Amino acid sequence: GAMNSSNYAELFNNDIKLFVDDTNVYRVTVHKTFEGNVATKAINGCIFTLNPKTGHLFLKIIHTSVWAGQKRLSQLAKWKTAEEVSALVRSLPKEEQPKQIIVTRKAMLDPLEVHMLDFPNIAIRPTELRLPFSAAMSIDKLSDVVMKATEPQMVLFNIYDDWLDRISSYTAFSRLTLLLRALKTNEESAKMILLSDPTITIKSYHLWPSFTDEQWITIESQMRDLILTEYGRKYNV
Amino acid sequence: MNTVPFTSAPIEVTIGIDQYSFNVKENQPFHGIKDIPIGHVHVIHFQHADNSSMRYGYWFDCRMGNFYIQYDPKDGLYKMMEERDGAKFENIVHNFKERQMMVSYPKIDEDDTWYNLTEFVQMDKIRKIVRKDENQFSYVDSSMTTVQENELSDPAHSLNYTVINFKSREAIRPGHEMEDFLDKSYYLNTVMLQGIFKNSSNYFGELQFAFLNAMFFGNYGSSLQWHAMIELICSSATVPKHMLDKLDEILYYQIKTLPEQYSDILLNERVWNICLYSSFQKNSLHNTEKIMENKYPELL
Repeated sequence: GAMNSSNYAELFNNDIKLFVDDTNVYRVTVHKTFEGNVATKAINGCIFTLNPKTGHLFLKIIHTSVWAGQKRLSQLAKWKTAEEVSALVRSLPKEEQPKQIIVTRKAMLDPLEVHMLDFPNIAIRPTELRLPFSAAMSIDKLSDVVMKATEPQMVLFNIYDDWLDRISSYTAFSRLTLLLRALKTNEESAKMILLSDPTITIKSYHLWPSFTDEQWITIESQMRDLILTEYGRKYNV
Repeated sequence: MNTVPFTSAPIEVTIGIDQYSFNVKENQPFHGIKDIPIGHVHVIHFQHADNSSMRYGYWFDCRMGNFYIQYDPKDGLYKMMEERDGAKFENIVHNFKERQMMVSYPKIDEDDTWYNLTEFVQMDKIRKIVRKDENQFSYVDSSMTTVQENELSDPAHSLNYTVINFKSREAIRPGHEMEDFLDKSYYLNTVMLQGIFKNSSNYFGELQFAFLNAMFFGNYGSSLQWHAMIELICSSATVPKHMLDKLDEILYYQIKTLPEQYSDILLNERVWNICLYSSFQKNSLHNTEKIMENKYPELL
C-alpha cells in the first residue's frame, strides 16, 4: 500500500519502481494588472520522475504553451503529469517498465491510475513520506534546462552523478534527500555550503560537486546542522 | 387481486410483504396473504425469531403463476413453490379464505409507495440477475454476493448486476482520459444507456431492484450497486432531462421508505454529498435534496 518509514528499504530491492513528483509541473508568478487585479504568469515546469535505485532521472520539461487556452490548470497539470508518465512507460522496453510507480502527492493517484489502465500489473502507490523533490529546481543545472527550453522536451540525468561507484543506493538516496531537504529549507545557505570552496567543481556531466569521501562527510554534517537550525528558528525551540 | 397461501407456519418468524410485515408465532394457524395487487412485482420475505441475521425472500409476479409457501424442515426455511394444477390451487385458497386464516395485503389507497419503488422493476429483468430459471420467482438473501464482488465465489448464487467501474477501459476512452473521468456522460449514455441497458427504464429498474435488496435484506452488495448507479448519473454533465426528473422521484421515495435507524450503513456519505452538492446534478434533485436535509441532516 502506502510507502512510509516501515517499508523504506523496498525502494532499493531489484523491482524497478519510479517516484513521480508533480510539484513543479504548473509554476506561476503572481503579479498585478494595470487595473489593479491579480493575474498569474506561468513559467516552464518539469515532471520529476526518478528511479531511486539507479539514479536515473527522467526530467520531462513542461512548456508554457501546454496551458495556452486552458482552464483549471492546477487540475489539468495533474492529468498532463499522468499522460506524460504513461507515455514514458509505454516508450520503455518491457523489461525496463516499472512494477510500481510511487506518487509523491495523493492527488495524482486517480489521474495516473486512469492513464495506466493499459498496465494493470503496474501498481500506483501513494506515500506517507515527506520527500523534498520540490527543491529539484534549486539544483542549478535542472532549473537552467527547464527555464531555457522552447518546446516540450525530455532530459535524462543521473541525480546521483557517479556516487554509486563508491556507495549503495540506500546511502545515495539519503544523501540526495538530505541535500534537497536542506535546499528546501534554506536555499541560500544550502547553496553557500555546496559551492563555498571554488576548488571543488562540478563536472560538465554532473549535477553536484566532485567531493571526496572525506569531503562528503563535512558536507552532510553541515546540511544536517542547517536543517536543525532552521527548525529551531521556525518553532522557537 | 391474487393470493399466496402458506401450507403452514412451523416456526416463529416475521413475515414481510413488500413494505409491510407481521409477526407469526410458532404453529400459529397462518395460511397466507390475500388481496395482493396484480400489476406489480412483489417480494415476500422472512426473518426467523431465532436467527435475526439472514433475512431472505422471494421476488415474484402473480401474473406468472400460482405461488405458495411451504416450510422445509431439512433446509430450515420457508420456500416459495409453484402449483401447476389450476383447480387444486383455487381450492386450497378458497378454503383458507373461507376459514379466514389469511391476512389481507393492507394497502391504503392514497398510497402509491409500492408503485413508486417498483415502477421500473420487471420480473424478467430480475431473473437475469438471479439466474435460476427452473423457478418463475427469485430467491434473495442477506448473504448473497454480486458478480463484481466475486472478481475481488459460487456463481450459482450470484447477483448478476451490471458491472460499473469508473476506472476501467469500458468507462474511459483512450485519449479522453481526463474528460471521461470527470464527465461520465460517455460511459452513461453510450456505453450504459444505449449499449447495455438499451433504455433508461431498465437502468432505473436495476437501480430500484438494487435499493430494495439492500433495504429488505441489508444485502451489502446491492447497496453498492444502487449507489454506483446513482453516482454515474450525478457524475454526468449531460443527462436526458426526463431521466433527471424521474431520478429525483425514484430517490425521494427510496429515502422516504428507508428505516430511520439504518441510515448509517445503507447511505454512502460520499456519494450523496457528491450527488447533491458537488455533482453536475446538484441542482436537479430538489425533492431528494429536501427530504435528505430535513430527515438526515447529520449525514451531510
